[PDB]
Amino acid sequence: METSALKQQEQPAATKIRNLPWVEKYRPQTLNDLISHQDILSTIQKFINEDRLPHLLLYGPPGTGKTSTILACAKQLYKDKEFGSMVLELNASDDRGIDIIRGPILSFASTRTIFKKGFKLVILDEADAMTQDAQNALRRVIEKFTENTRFCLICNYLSKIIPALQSRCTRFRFGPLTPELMVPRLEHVVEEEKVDISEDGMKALVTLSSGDMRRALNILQSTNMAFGKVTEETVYTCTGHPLKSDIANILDWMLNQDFTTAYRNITELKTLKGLALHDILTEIHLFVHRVDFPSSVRIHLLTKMADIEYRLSVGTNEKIQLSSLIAAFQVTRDLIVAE
Amino acid sequence: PKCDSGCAETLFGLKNIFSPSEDLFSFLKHKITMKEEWHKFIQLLTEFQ
Amino acid sequence: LSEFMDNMSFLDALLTDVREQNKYGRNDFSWTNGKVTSGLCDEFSLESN
Amino acid sequence: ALGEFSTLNSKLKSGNSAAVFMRTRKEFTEEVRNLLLEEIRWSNPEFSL
Amino acid sequence: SLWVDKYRPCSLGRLDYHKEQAAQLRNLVQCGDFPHLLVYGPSGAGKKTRIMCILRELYGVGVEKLRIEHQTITTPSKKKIEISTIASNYHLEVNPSDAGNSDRVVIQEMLKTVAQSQQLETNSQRDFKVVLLTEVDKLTKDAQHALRRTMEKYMSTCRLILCCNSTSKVIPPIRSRCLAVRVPAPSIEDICHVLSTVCKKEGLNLPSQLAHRLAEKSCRNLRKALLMCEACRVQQYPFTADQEIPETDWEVYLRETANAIVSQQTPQRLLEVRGRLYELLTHCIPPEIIMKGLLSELLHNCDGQLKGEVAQMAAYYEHRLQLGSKAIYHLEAFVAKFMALYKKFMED
Amino acid sequence: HYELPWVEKYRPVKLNEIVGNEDTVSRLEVFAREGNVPNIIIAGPPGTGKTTSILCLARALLGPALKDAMLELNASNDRGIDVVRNKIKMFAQQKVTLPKGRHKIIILDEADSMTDGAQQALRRTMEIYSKTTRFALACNASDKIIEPIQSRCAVLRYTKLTDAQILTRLMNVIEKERVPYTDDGLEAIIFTAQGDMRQALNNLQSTFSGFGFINSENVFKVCDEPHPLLVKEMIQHCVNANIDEAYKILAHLWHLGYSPEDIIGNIFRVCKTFQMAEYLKLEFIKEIGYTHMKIAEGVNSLLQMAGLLARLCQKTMAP
Amino acid sequence: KPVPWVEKYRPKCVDEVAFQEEVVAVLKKSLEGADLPNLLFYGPPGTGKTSTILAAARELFGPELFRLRVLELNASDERGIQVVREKVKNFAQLTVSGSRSDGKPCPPFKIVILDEADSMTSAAQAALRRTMEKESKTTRFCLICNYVSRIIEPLTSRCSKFRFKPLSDKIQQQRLLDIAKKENVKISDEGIAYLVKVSEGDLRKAITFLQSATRLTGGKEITEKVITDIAGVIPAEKIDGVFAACQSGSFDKLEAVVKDLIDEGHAATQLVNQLHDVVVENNLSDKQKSIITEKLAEVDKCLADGADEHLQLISLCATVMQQLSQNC
Amino acid sequence: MFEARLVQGSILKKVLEALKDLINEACWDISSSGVNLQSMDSSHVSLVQLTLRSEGFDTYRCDRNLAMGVNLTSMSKILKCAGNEDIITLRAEDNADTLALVFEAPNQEKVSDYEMKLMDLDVEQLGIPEQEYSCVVKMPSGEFARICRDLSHIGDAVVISCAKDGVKFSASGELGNGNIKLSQTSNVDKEEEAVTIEMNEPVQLTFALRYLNFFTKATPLSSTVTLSMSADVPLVVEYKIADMGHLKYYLAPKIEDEEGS
Ligand SMILES: Nc1ncnc2c1ncn2[C@@H]1O[C@H](COP(=O)(O)OP(=O)(O)OP(O)(O)=S)[C@@H](O)[C@H]1O
Ligand SMILES: Nc1ncnc2c1ncn2[C@@H]1O[C@H](COP(=O)(O)OP(=O)(O)OP(O)(O)=S)[C@@H](O)[C@H]1O
Ligand SMILES: Nc1ncnc2c1ncn2[C@@H]1O[C@H](COP(=O)(O)OP(=O)(O)O)[C@@H](O)[C@H]1O
Ligand SMILES: Nc1ncnc2c1ncn2[C@@H]1O[C@H](COP(=O)(O)OP(=O)(O)O)[C@@H](O)[C@H]1O
Ligand SMILES: [Mg+2]
Ligand SMILES: [Mg+2]
Repeated sequence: METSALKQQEQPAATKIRNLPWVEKYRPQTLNDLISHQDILSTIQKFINEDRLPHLLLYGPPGTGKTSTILACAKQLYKDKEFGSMVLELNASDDRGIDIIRGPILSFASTRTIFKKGFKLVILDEADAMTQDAQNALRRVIEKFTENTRFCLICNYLSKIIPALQSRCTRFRFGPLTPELMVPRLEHVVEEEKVDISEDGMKALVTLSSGDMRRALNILQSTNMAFGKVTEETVYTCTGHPLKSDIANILDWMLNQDFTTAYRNITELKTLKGLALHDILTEIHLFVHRVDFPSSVRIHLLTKMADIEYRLSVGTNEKIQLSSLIAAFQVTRDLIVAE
Repeated sequence: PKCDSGCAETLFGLKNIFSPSEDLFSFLKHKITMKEEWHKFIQLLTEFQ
Repeated sequence: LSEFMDNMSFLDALLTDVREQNKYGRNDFSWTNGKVTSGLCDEFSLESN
Repeated sequence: ALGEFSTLNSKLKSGNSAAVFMRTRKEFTEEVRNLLLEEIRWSNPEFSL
Repeated sequence: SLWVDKYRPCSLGRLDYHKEQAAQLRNLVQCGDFPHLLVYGPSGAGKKTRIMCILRELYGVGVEKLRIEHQTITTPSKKKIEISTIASNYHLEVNPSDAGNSDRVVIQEMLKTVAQSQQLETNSQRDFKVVLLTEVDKLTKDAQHALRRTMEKYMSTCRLILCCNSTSKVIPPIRSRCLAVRVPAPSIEDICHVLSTVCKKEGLNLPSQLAHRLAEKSCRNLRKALLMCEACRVQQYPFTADQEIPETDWEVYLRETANAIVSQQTPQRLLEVRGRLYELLTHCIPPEIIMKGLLSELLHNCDGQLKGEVAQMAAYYEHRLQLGSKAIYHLEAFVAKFMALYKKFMED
Repeated sequence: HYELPWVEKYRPVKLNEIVGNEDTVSRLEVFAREGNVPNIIIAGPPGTGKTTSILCLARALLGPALKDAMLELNASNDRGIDVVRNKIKMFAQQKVTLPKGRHKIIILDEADSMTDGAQQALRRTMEIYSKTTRFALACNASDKIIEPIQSRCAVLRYTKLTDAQILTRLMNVIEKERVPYTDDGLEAIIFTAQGDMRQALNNLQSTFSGFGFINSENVFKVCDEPHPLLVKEMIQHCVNANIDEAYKILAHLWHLGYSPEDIIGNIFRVCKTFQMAEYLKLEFIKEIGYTHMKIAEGVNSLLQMAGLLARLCQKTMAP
Repeated sequence: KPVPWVEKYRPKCVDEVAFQEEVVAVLKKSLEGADLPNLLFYGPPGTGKTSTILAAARELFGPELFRLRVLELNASDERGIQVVREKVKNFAQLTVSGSRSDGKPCPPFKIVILDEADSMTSAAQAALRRTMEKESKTTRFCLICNYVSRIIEPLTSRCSKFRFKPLSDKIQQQRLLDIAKKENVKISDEGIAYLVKVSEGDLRKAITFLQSATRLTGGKEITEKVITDIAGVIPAEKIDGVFAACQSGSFDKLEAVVKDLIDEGHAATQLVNQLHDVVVENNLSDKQKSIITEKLAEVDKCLADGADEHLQLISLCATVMQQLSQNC
Repeated sequence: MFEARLVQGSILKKVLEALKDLINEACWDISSSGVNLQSMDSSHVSLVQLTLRSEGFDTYRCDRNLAMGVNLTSMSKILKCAGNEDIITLRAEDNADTLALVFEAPNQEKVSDYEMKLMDLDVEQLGIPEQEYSCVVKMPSGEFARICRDLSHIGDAVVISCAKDGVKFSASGELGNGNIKLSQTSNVDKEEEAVTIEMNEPVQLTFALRYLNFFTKATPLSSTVTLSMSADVPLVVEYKIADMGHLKYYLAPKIEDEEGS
């Protein structure tokens, strides 16, 4: 029940004199305004304008723009005098069991409209959190009400959705947004907001964001407020992400020094900078395919850090796992350096 | 009259996998090379697992 | 055959099973319990498997 | 290509499947039934048939 | 009413060996606000007798009365389970491990009802009810997390002695809030002393040679020593220094199995040894016990370079055995790989 | 005028039109022909034809009385204790005049959402009224049904469908729809439907509505799987033990945005039917299962796929 | 009735916490404005992060309002993120009136102290981020993690992050002297030094072991033996005997030594820790060092998987045995 | 700045118990014309509408148009402790977030006052035109309550049909079918109402039992009720409260499907 109170209060909510949520500044409005995934949006426009909209499954990593897209589609299909009469919005906030599917959903999909005649629509945000029996009733309520009401399923993990439910709808994946298309957006935000930023700043902003403009705006917002300047160092310090120079020195210590010296240096740096061994493993793996090695070095090293990433999951001692991480390089690469 | 052995593999749904001429252990004993035969052996193990 | 037992030991440990074993008791051949009677309530599981 | 990731063969079997039974079980006479009773008795000597 | 329970010490001062930490436990119960205790040591070293002695020291002798009560609990997955628990008016006894992956469930509600019992039953003796969780090494990770949530919710309501053999599977947060009590195995002379004590308490007199031989054969397991001594008593009314101390029958069946291991290396021998291990597992012997016994048997004939190799393949295969569910496959994998190595070794 | 989905526009109405699990098909055919069917539990993969077979069996056995002597429960209905208390017992006691050998029929669509106590109630009702009433049920996992419900029934098994059968039904439906196509689209549309042709007709309709022509590129634009040729190239590089290119295009799939789980599943189903040595195939399968357990336990990163690929590649060089 | 010393002896106020200077400055400035931000405390455990946040909440609010306006939870829940999210929603939704008689009214936002902030997945952390943005104004949080690196980026962009470096051994030696003199227990300074060196810079574990030791002894002298076996710390001559058996050339004395370790009750984990600590700072070859340390790592995995202590120790000693005896 | 004086609190209690289960919350909008409520179901299948004229209240005062939203459960908890004969005051400020219910003394010795927080929500003015209905009847409320609760325990849904013969109720339940036929010559003796039609064409639709039972929870408001019904424009239940206002109800029918061959 409710929780639409907080969203409706939140939409025109800002201090507007001191708060500056620039993530909330730049919102696309319609499919012609969402400048990404243009094939998907044009396909939606084609299916809408032919009265041939199939059941939809919009899935992808969060923040890629599924909810605003389907909100634009809903406002396009139906005017503001009949939007609540034809579109039902739900999510996992109102989880009481499977009674949602046989309650509001089954009652809503079983009736005609109220004022004007036309096909209806239900959007189910975060439908991955629906239980297996809830989804298993949801497939039936789709099957026996397919001609009256179309269904939109907003999801984040494709695999968990039961096969028949993905079978009765077509699917659209909101993939990561390509960096070549995301650099002009951040350049526009920077020039509009008079921000000093270098090329490593753009590179770190797009690399950390992993094709999400919301998360990029969050990072640049935080760095601009915390420092007033944005670069690789300022972003990574504000993020608390591994600095590339630091992990480069970590790699240098395993590839040049001996066991004990590199061991205590990396231990002191982890204490000094607050790093957990998972992220060192990720960033050194990012360095492995870039630094030139023979193939045998690459397979042996990759297998060993894979097994270390396994062993770190169960929750063993991180100290001995760091030691084995140094040992992986000490076995092969430093022996060849001696050679 | 002719005997009617073979309700055991029919119970496990193995007749939905193999040919009616094929027997279970007869298919097990020989060498598996054909891609279709190997998918039927995969489906057999998939049913028992 | 020793290589085969190495493989099937790998399929016991380092392959998951379809149904999670020892879900309600321990492994088989145990005198502690194993009298896991089925459920008696109409409330759904609400599990996240 | 055809059958690149599966068993899509150009040739297709016809007449091997769809073998309808239409089986009419003739009612057993006294002699063959008693022979089958004695077969059961020789299979299970401890059963009061 | 065997020798281990009839002649069990009842108070802290009646303990015969390891007097010092018994006195420290007396100081702990004298302080009156002891936090949760974890107690550990090898089997037969005297953990449970120390636990019940500090229980009897803690409350009155109403600890000494014991009954059995049965608990039926619905799972979060809605499949009820029935377990048997030992109970008293002052303490509770739970071994959760019988629930398997549902150990976590057995963590909360009984203790919660024990909390409710602490909210219900008032005697003005002490402000908590203690419960002994047995074999906490077999608790799963989520079960231990649920235990941590239970203890950081009901620290002022109930207490818990944690009987285990190894704190390895105990996660470090559980080790962080519970006081460690290491209970080492008794020495040979201590076993002989308490053994002569229980024989004089039985009215029997034996030579010290039998006591020392029995102490060495028990391998610092005092419970096994007392049971075996009772077996020697059943064998002979008088005690003679060369009385044949009996051998454990599954141990010697395992020994003949190992004889079949080292004798012939044939696939028929593998299958018949597999049937022998089937007989052992139908006799409900734990798989790690079977493994430890068989490796300790077979290592006596192994040469120096073979012993180490057998060591890492045994540890690796038993790592998979605890990773695995059905121990049969891992045990047969070990035995067949040892067939391969051993046959490769006498041929060169 | 309404766009009827082809999954229900081309659902069979006669039992012979259903392919797959042909022995049980013939048994259901003879039970439709004669009658006095026992209680049936159909179990199999989803989208196999279980509900179709049950409904066609009911239609063939009843005929005009299908609106009265038949009653249906799915997970959309209540299916609690009180309805299996009142409604199903009231029908099982309800008098219906039928031809000889013909019984009232109750269908429990996808009985895996029955609660345990609901089945415990259902047992006596289904076993005492067996003179006039028969029960049919469908499920995907038989273990979700309690043991006495099986023990009071005959249970039948359905399997994932043979690709030749799927190919025949798809050429049938594109003949009845006049669909322009290539063979490329046929192997794509079937690879996207591993034995479950409900996916085949669904993605067929999606391809025809979205592009209007059937070829591999259109199928993989609408279904959005990682490309079969890319992962075939991955395992081919594994055969050559060439780590560089295989990792490069794996990183390409990663920044393309595919999840860990469908990548490892596609890797499985591509190195399954790949043309290469059987022993190395066995090693590859066990390795990809091992890495899949890593994703399944929670840890799902590029480092995991890199170590996957590395052990795959070192399998070739190490004898 | 009585309380453990760790909360009994934690500082009441910020400025009373020692060894941290910029942290005290920024927390004091945020307390002066009566608008504490959302905090993210990272550093080794026992460094005083919980003590600092409790002191800050005690300074901002009233002591009777302190426990009312804080809710202490942990985040590695075995029942999922939905349960703790529902508790957070229940605590934020439930509002109780609060005032101070000291002359300053309390801020309207409450405090939820959620520890182990480095232990969740990215999905659960994103759910917590949505919960964060749900209650941005009416509750400000303090996430305590061992490592800031595991924090996903939307949280780290809106939280004031504070490093807590471990304290130099002299200052917590002085603090433990203060505890000992205020808790009337006879301890030698060598005992306090040994307690520090087995505490490994963890002041919270140090004072926990100190209170536990003084209640074990009941007022007697806290010897080195009781603090040797209250932390589970293995005696060092046992480690030396293990290395001597590995150097010796006999597997019989190897398994005899392992049997001596296991029937003593000494856990395999602590043995692996001290074996590793010896090996990392030795004159051994880096090839041998690497082979032994990867063996140690996989043995740690094996024992965490439920394997026997004895088997893993035999295999570990066999590998160290072969590595030492290869050069000999 | 808003003052309303409910003449009798029995009407307010009656409308609240009439809509107690229907809706999540009550969002009223006030104008100099009067007070209005057009709130549409959480399951999104029905709408309650209530228009009360300014002259119906003892004193109605407005400064501007205001739409405020109130949670229903606490509103019910407050109003269930009020006398039915009482005169009530509803006070709303111009920009405050609290509405005041000033109940006069039911016991003539204790004036009661209660407060309610305001809950912000997106509410749209569902401005449906009032088209000409092909079927209009007037028929007493208590009879319509007794027949819905009659057919509810029979059927999970009711087939309404309106023809020249009269108004007709069917319900095919599992126990069996239930039919009720009324006539225009059929005049009742319980409240002395002659059932009438102003219909044009026969129409048959199907509606759920639950909502109609909770529409009959609005029985004591008016003696007779007006049913308006069309082939496309859905079911209208209209109570005409004496000098207070009118209470319209929009319920959409269930879809109907033809059985396959
Ligand atoms: N392609 C895009 N271009 C511009 N803004 C975008 C784009 N995608 C997302 N956004 C922003 O994201 C906001 C909401 O997007 P959402 O639909 O909520 O993202 P999502 O993919 O649905 O995943 P969630 O909602 O975070 S779980 C919009 O208001 C935009 O500011
Ligand atoms: N073997 C088949 N032959 C012909 N059409 C089929 C077959 N299997 C599925 N279909 C079609 O796909 C639809 C799905 O069939 P169902 O029987 O509902 O699937 P199922 O095997 O019962 O598994 P479910 O429905 O996921 S529990 C049918 O309505 C047909 O249109
Ligand atoms: N001081 C003692 N006097 C007599 N018997 C003892 C003493 N200490 C231990 N024992 C015996 O040793 C056995 C050890 O069993 P238990 O108490 O369960 O400890 P553990 O848990 O280590 O096996 C007990 O049966 C007990 O009878
Ligand atoms: N800098 C310090 N000044 C004063 N006391 C400290 C300091 N650091 C640690 N302590 C003591 O150590 C204990 C650490 O507890 P806690 O705050 O939980 O540490 P953490 O939050 O780092 O785990 C506190 O109770 C406090 O008494
Ligand atoms: Mg979204
Ligand atoms: Mg089906």
